[PDB]
Amino acid sequence: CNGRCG
Amino acid sequence: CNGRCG
Amino acid sequence: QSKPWNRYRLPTTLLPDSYNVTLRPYLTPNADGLYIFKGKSIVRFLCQEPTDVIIIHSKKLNYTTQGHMVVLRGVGDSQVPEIDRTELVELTEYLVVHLKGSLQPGHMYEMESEFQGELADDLAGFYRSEYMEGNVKKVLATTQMQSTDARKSFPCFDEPAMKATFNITLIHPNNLTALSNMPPKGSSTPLAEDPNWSVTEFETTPVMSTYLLAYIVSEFQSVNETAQNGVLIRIWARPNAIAEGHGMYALNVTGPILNFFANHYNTSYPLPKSDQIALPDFNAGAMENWGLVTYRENALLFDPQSSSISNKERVVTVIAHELAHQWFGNLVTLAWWNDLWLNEGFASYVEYLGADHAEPTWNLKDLIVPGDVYRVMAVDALASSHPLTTPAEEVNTPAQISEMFDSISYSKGASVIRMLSNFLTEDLFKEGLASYLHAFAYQNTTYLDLWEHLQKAVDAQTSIRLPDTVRAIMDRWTLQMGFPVITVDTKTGNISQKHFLLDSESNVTRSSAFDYLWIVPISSIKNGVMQDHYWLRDVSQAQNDLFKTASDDWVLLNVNVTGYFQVNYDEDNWRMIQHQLQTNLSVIPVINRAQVIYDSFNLATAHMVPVTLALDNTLFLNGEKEYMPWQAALSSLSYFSLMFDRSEVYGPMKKYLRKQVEPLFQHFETLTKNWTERPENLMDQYSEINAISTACSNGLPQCENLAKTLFDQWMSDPENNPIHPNLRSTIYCNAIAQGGQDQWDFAWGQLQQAQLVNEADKLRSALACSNEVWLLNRYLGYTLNPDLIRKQDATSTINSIASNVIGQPLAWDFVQSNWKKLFQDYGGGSFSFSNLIQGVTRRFSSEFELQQLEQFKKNNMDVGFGSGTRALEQALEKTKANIKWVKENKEVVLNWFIEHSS
Amino acid sequence: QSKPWNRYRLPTTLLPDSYNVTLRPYLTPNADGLYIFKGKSIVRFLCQEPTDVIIIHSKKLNYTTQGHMVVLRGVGDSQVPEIDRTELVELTEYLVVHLKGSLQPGHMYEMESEFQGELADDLAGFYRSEYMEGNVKKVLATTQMQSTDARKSFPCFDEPAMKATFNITLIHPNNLTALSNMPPKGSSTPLAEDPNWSVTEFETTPVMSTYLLAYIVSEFQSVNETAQNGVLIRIWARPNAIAEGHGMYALNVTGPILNFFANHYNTSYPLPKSDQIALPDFNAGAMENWGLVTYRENALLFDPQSSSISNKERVVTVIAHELAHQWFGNLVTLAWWNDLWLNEGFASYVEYLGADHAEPTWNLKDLIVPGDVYRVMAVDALASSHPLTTPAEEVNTPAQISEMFDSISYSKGASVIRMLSNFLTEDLFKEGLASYLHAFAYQNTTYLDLWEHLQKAVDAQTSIRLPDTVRAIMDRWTLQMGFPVITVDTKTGNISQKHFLLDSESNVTRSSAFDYLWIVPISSIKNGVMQDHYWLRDVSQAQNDLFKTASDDWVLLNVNVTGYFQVNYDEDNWRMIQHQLQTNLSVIPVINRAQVIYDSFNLATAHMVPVTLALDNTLFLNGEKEYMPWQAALSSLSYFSLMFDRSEVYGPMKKYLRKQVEPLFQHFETLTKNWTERPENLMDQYSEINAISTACSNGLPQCENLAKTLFDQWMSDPENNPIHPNLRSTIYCNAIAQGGQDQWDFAWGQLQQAQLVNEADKLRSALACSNEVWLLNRYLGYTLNPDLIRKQDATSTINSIASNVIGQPLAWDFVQSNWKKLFQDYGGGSFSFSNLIQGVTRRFSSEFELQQLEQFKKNNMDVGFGSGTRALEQALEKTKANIKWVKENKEVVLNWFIEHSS
Ligand SMILES: *[C@@H]1O[C@H](CO)[C@@H](O[C@@H]2O[C@H](CO)[C@@H](O)[C@H](O)[C@H]2NC(C)=O)[C@H](O)[C@H]1NC(C)=O
Ligand SMILES: *[C@@H]1O[C@H](CO)[C@@H](O[C@@H]2O[C@H](CO)[C@@H](O)[C@H](O)[C@H]2NC(C)=O)[C@H](O)[C@H]1NC(C)=O
Ligand SMILES: *[C@@H]1O[C@H](CO)[C@@H](O[C@@H]2O[C@H](CO)[C@@H](O)[C@H](O)[C@H]2NC(C)=O)[C@H](O)[C@H]1NC(C)=O
Ligand SMILES: *[C@@H]1O[C@H](CO)[C@@H](O[C@@H]2O[C@H](CO)[C@@H](O)[C@H](O)[C@H]2NC(C)=O)[C@H](O)[C@H]1NC(C)=O
Ligand SMILES: *[C@@H]1O[C@H](CO)[C@@H](O[C@@H]2O[C@H](CO)[C@@H](O)[C@H](O)[C@H]2NC(C)=O)[C@H](O)[C@H]1NC(C)=O
Ligand SMILES: *[C@@H]1O[C@H](CO)[C@@H](O[C@@H]2O[C@H](CO)[C@@H](O)[C@H](O)[C@H]2NC(C)=O)[C@H](O)[C@H]1NC(C)=O
Ligand SMILES: *[C@@H]1O[C@H](CO)[C@@H](O[C@@H]2O[C@H](CO)[C@@H](O)[C@H](O)[C@H]2NC(C)=O)[C@H](O)[C@H]1NC(C)=O
Ligand SMILES: *[C@@H]1O[C@H](CO)[C@@H](O[C@@H]2O[C@H](CO)[C@@H](O)[C@H](O)[C@H]2NC(C)=O)[C@H](O)[C@H]1NC(C)=O
Ligand SMILES: [Zn+2]
Ligand SMILES: [Zn+2]
Repeated sequence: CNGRCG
Repeated sequence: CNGRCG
Repeated sequence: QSKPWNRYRLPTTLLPDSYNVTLRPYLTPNADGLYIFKGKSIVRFLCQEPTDVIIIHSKKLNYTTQGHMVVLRGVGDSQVPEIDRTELVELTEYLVVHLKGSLQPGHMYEMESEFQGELADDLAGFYRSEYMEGNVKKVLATTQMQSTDARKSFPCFDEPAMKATFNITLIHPNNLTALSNMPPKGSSTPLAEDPNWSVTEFETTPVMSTYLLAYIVSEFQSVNETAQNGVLIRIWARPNAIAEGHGMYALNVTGPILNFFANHYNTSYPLPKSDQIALPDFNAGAMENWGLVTYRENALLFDPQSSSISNKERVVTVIAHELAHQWFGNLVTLAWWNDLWLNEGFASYVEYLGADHAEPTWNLKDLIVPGDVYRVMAVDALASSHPLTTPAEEVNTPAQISEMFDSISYSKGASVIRMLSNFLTEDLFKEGLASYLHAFAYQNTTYLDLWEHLQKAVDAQTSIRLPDTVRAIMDRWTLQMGFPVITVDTKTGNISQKHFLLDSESNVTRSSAFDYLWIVPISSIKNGVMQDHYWLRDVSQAQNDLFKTASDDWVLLNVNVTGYFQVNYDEDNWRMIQHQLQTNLSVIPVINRAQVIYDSFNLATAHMVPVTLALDNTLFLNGEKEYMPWQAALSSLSYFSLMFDRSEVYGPMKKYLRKQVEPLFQHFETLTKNWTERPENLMDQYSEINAISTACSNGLPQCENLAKTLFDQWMSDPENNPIHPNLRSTIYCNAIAQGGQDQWDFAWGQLQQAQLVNEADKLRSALACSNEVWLLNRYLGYTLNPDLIRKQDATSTINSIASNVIGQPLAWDFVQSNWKKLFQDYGGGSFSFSNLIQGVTRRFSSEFELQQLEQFKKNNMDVGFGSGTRALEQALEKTKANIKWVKENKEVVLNWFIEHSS
Repeated sequence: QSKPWNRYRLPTTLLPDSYNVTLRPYLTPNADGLYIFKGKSIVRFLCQEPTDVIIIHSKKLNYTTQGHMVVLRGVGDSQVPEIDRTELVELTEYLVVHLKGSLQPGHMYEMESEFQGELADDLAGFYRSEYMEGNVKKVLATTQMQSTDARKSFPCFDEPAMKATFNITLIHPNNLTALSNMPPKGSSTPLAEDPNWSVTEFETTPVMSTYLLAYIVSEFQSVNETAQNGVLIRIWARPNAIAEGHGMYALNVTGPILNFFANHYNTSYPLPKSDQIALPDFNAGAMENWGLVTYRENALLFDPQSSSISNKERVVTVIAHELAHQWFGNLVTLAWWNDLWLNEGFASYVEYLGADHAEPTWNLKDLIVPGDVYRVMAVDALASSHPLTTPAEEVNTPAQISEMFDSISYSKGASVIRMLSNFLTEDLFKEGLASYLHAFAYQNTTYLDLWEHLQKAVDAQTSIRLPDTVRAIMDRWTLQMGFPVITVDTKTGNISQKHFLLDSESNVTRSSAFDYLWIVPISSIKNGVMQDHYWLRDVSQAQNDLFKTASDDWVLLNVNVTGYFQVNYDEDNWRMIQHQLQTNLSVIPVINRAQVIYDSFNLATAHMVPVTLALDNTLFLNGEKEYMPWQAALSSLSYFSLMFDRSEVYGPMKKYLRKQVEPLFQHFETLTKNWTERPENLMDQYSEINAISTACSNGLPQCENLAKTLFDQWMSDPENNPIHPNLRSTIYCNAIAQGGQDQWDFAWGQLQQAQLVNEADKLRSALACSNEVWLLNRYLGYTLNPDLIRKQDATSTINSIASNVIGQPLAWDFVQSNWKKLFQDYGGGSFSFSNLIQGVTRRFSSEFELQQLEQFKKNNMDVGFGSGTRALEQALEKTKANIKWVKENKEVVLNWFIEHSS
């Protein structure tokens, strides 16, 4: 993931 | 008196 | 059974005949910086009733008399009792001479004393004033006796009815000039014990009151004129002020004003000369000392080059006011301070008449309406007001006496006297006025004496008929507070009166002997034609066909607002007046064009008309060229701007005002030949000032253009200010707002070198118009620096910054943050926290801002709030009233401006 | 002894071989508005060790399987034990199948289930997304498995090392398109039970991780290309987006990026096709699902007409990043989440290389320095930082896994990998990279495996020599947090290292096995000539003649900031670099011109140089034309503006920045042919954007002129926007600031009809630039209205208003006042009180403002502060640090700007 990831 | 009087 | 020296009023057992008084100020302090004056006096008095005690006033005087504090002698071959002891009673400000036997009725006595007091910088009694002449600090000695300070300069029977003649002598440095009420008897002579001093003796005064004495030692110089009757007229000021020509306007108007009053009063000017003197920083404004009137400099002096026209208006009116008293107040003196309103109210009315004589093209008389009538109506339409009259026995202490000098006494005094002259007619009023002055010359009176003399003139003619006696009519206007709203239903001609209060939820608890009913003189105009005069009797309701209209007819009451009341109509008659104003405004006198605005906004406040009806009354202004109606709108709307200038209401409000003012701006643009020459008379100059101020502050591009061009032009040639003084406050402010640190720093440099107070004031005010946060905060940081901002200008400057919508939170934060400049500003100056608090909190109109103010107050625990302690309670209650008003009015007002801004 | 189903890690006793999965989203909700999906799966797994329990992940799935929750079969002729019971254990997210006997090693089993879950709008697992096509609300079904959400769509061994093949089938409405990792096997066929539905089967995936699966049902359309090798490339989006051409840039760059990576990795793209899809509002940004990469729309789509160049840069870099993973991360997968930094850090570095290939004139590789290096150094120079590596046994729960995805992992990951490639050389790095991918294809690794493969390449050549093993070197950069400042005394050539912290009073309590010493690769340039490379060993101090200078000689370390460290020098060598920059700046690489600025302001913060030395390093900018050094100055000075823009420091600060930027403004004015044509490459366009922004915001009259002219021109012809997208944010903002309600209302109308998010964002931001208090308050009033301002834009808009120096107190008052929009904004959306608090309190730097913030916090008693609870504690501590910094720096900084603004 890229950006706001979890 | 005229203005600020007492 | 109380001892007479513990009573505030003097006994009537002894009355003064004449005084010798010699005063010697020491203008060089001693080693510890104490300045003193020394004096010697002899009072001659007559015994009316036997008494073994002499009670005379004395305040802050140390006695150095040989023996007891006085020496007592009999006049002629009268024996005198021995003195038992002398004592000073501080509370009641007496020197008390207890005798070993009684004085005898019909006998005269002389009482001699020697004394000294501080020549303090306290503006009271004989006091010092310090000012700069270049490198040098100058110190002069001068007086302010009004009300109860003659006794601070020498022992005297210091009540206004206890009149006497006075022989004044001044001992002073030989290179200074000595002045008093009367001319000097001749050349000064050397003081034999030290010829560095000289002695100046003055001619004996007429019989006069102690509160009107004056004497002054200074380096001042004069410009002069000898009137045709031989009266010498002089204007005195600092040598440099005189040499700059600043005394000339005062000199110009003084002769004509004195001539007008001699004629108006049918009585010759009662003295051989007239001196008027400009004192630096005289905090009282002006004082009518008989033959030697004192003024704050900036009130008497006038610099044509840098002064505005309103500035000029102030000079001539202040002079007319003081000169008025040289007969009314000084020749005939009210017996006691409870009747102060008659003396000050009369002068406050006739100042306009004297000034009009000196400047007959200016139409000055009209200015009493916005200046005094509507001004005082704002405070007289409160439950907390008070009647003009006060029972004499309730006015005893110096503090109680000082409370007589308020807005009600001066401005309502003027308003009701003007009303009285009008319903009498001036000619008839002047006849009773003359009769009164002639009967009571050099004596004392009460207001009832004037009414009696006016009644005599009424009774001696057949033309003017009244519904009751002068006294019964005036009693309604003097014994109860407030004034009525007169309400007309033009469908029926029914007319009603009731006590007008701005706050419709107010409880009035002061009772009236008349149940708040008045006897009311009512002029009226119907379709632009004067109707017969009408009197409303002491009834709630009446009917007359004068006030009944046909559907296409309009009627309007209180021509020129000569009557002390406001008027409401049914909505139909309002709409008709509106149509008239829109279609041919000239049919309605200019003062009534203003009245319609003034009255309707007050009526809206009191919930007697909708706020939109008041607003509707401004719609005609797009075609209005004259000063007063525009002034009415601007005064009535400043609160709207205060409440709404941070809200969505402001866009449409400014848009509406731009639309209304543009045609006026355009008019002056052409009339003034592209702003190169001012309109001719005063009212039109005032209209132009307001038009420019209104245009610029509401964002009219053409006004902004003018301001930037003029300020740019000034900055490129600093020694040649291209901006006429009338326009400076706007042009400076708007150009600073539009610009940045270049304009700001330039204006700051101009401020720092300004030599003239008025120009410095405009710069200080204009510097607060910047729209840069950082410049406003930097400016705030300067306010507490005496090297940059005089302490006496500190709070005023902060308030100017607060007035800026952007400066509002900066000032408020600054004030809260620096509040602990109270533990450095109550005992070392006053500051005026009161005015500061009011100014910075003036805008508050939300529950949120109310909560903040409460939380600020919670620095209670210590520090308190000194002289504005409750100027803080007032702020809480005012904010609540603002919250409530904004809540009831926001929607309606928003939509009205939107609806009317095109 | 703990039961395995209460442990967060799966047993190793069973390993999956392959899965069949059929999913059926129901895009029409039931009566109560519940959306569901149904599914059926079969997992085939192998027994490695005997066990009588099967533990597999399952989250938020309801089972409708006949019998127990699963059916269990033997593969081939394997017997299977009977099921005892099945249970779900929510905490550890398991489905647990208890057996009556043991599975046998070497045997394979098939486990079948039928299930359903909510197709929630929660962006997790198989979920729904709603968007508008005109009048109509559309709903699609899509996936986000990363990290632990595959188990929310079907039961699976949901750990990244437990790889398997997947045969996916989608059952969907027959007029929609179904996509997954692999191509469809053929045409869709009707669902026999209801032919309104169709069935799309996909080819078997390669062996892969569950977190990389994807499947999507929508109305989307594509633009496509077939690469030369037969790989089908498609960009998918909303039909209207495709028809407007918004997919074209993505399509343009995708082929070149895939080609670059196949070559870079020495490995063919491992799939038959590449799909990339633009999803409306996909909150995660982008996700690298293997063969079907998902993006937020505005990140993949590009509108040339209205998009800025920075916008274009984002598209190509985000694509390069995701495509990078199609080998690194997806073909070779890190065994566990504790090594996430290697996967994300690697992609975060090589995104610049892939993008550079697609846009070779843009010099994109340089952007990692301001974008990642200095960005992450800000948080890695804190005591509260953490090492890149984390022991695997400390990362167990889904929350612990989520914490791996932070700035350190991505940006420090990128920075240290870039460093490693550089000191290896790219050629050598690529050789070990290839060796690693080839050895571990379709398997799992740890970071030690990459180091071993890089070591193999080092050991196979003789040119590049290291002071230790790759692992020992990288251990210094991965096992301990932070980075060193390298300090050089050029008089002696002495060089030192120590752990760099911004706060010099910080106590570091995290221990390091290396005592915060690193092994550091140090490039250097002397008088503009490259010197031999140097390694600082694990010593505090060393000496080398490389770093020893002659009095007229200068030296500069870390060329192009390839090393993860900052550099300080003695003052003499600083002054020499300064002279060079002033006299011929071109001698120093552009990235190092920026470094000198970046580093010195950080060193000043940490008290290692005076703040005036950092400021001195900006003096050269008047002759600087390139983007990066100006960006360094602007980033390093935004705090100065934040702290000082309300103070007396601001005038001289703005004056200084005007002086510095004017020659650049002038340069572009000529270069751009009076602003009619943009510079050619990216860096120069970026320089122009910054120059205009800087000129306008600091009050350069020529910039203000340009902004007013352009906005005036736009207002007179609204459909033909004359302002290039690169310049809009400045031009809009400055023109609105200069104007009034005409510009504001016009921009508001433009905002209300904007169709494109990016244009709407610029307008929203620019509307906050008004200098009218009333417009800012009216705007604030709009922020809470979903009809005017989307809730998701509310806090951001308030923050824009707060950014305005005039809007600061308005926003702060608004926030305090409306704080009780928390009892309407935690359970109905997030809002982000955290970001709001930070934004509105960012300026606070006085004891007075600190007291206010404390008093606000005292609405504690109830209401609290939800998700920004401590975003409030942080605000208190930040304000204290601000108070302290302003106190130590105010005087010095004031005098420096005064001194240097002419
Ligand atoms: C009037 O007399 C009083 C008292 O004799 C003087 O005030 C005193 O001055 C002395 C010496 O300067 C100080 O110790 C005290 O502060 C004062 N004493 C009292 C009792 O107040 C005062 O200065 C005299 N005034 C004049 C004008 O001569
Ligand atoms: C005092 O009165 C004189 C005489 O009326 C005014 O003198 C005129 O001043 C104006 C303005 O500079 C000149 O246009 C005239 O030449 C003057 N007239 C005469 C007869 O000298 C003078 O302006 C008055 N002073 C003030 C301050 O109003
Ligand atoms: C006071 O007013 C009286 C009364 O009006 C003035 O005396 C009149 O003066 C005019 C002037 O020529 C004469 O024609 C009248 O016959 C006078 N009337 C009487 C009764 O004498 C008088 O001039 C005024 N006095 C002052 C000092 O102003
Ligand atoms: C206060 O004023 C009254 C006048 O209103 C003075 O009384 C008059 O005195 C004169 C001349 O001295 C007598 O001829 C009158 O008969 C008096 N008129 C009266 C008593 O009504 C009174 O003397 C003044 N009071 C003082 C203290 O001077
Ligand atoms: C999964 O099963 C649960 C429980 O059977 C369902 O949730 C229940 O729904 C009923 C009726 O809508 C409500 O009374 C309750 O709020 C829920 N019960 C419990 C125990 O939570 C749920 O909707 C099912 N999900 C799917 C996708 O079918
Ligand atoms: C995708 O690539 C094409 C082909 O290189 C670019 O096409 C050019 O577009 C520009 C700008 O309108 C025109 O000057 C050219 O005529 C086009 N060239 C060709 C060969 O058609 C296109 O701009 C790219 N799309 C984007 C968004 O960058
Ligand atoms: C993987 O890299 C290898 C090794 O460099 C490449 O093979 C070389 O390719 C060139 C191209 O002509 C030949 O000249 C060399 O002789 C090759 N070397 C060997 C050992 O075969 C190979 O092309 C790369 N493969 C991929 C898929 O990128
Ligand atoms: C995780 O990855 C490792 C490789 O790093 C896998 O182990 C290898 O398996 C292959 C082929 O299946 C064998 O030929 C090698 O001998 C193994 N290498 C080893 C053990 O180091 C391992 O199977 C993967 N784990 C899972 C659960 O698939
Ligand atoms: Zn990634
Ligand atoms: Zn007066």
